[PDB]
Amino acid sequence: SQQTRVLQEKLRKLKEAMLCMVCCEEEINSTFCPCGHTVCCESCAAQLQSCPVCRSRVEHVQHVYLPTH
Amino acid sequence: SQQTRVLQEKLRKLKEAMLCMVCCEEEINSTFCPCGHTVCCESCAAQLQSCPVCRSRVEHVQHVYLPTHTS
Ligand SMILES: CNC[C@@H]1COc2ccccc2O1
Ligand SMILES: [Zn+2]
Ligand SMILES: [Zn+2]
Ligand SMILES: [Zn+2]
Ligand SMILES: [Zn+2]
Repeated sequence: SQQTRVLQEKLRKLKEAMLCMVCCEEEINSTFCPCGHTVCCESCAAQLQSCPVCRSRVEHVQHVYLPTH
Repeated sequence: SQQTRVLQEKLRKLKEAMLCMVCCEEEINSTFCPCGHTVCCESCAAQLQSCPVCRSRVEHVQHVYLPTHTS
């Protein structure tokens, strides 16, 4: 039904929100510290000097284990 | 249809996976450091001296800003 289509769209958007903002291919699993933006996969986060969201200096990257992984 | 019920269940399970494992009421937004388990809201994470997943000591809690975060 049309309701089935609406739910498919919501599921797709939620799943897309869990993907890396740089490569759009791998799941987010890394946090820029200390700002806390958690928007990249490990490969993309490794090479950034500043947060791509707020421009804060990245002191280090913390790996995150999320239940959604 | 039956597929509407199947999709409702998938959406419910994905949303439940983003809720705190202790209170079951608030969204996850905190990481236990250094183990990295990210399974609690800020209120439950503040009260735990050991990670509830792996029992490693919590040195500190890092707040996480996730694109999935909602109000
Ligand atoms: C994921 N938890 C965020 C919110 C923020 O404001 C809060 C205020 C009072 C109780 C809980 C609260 O939790
Ligand atoms: Zn990436
Ligand atoms: Zn940032
Ligand atoms: Zn909680
Ligand atoms: Zn842990």
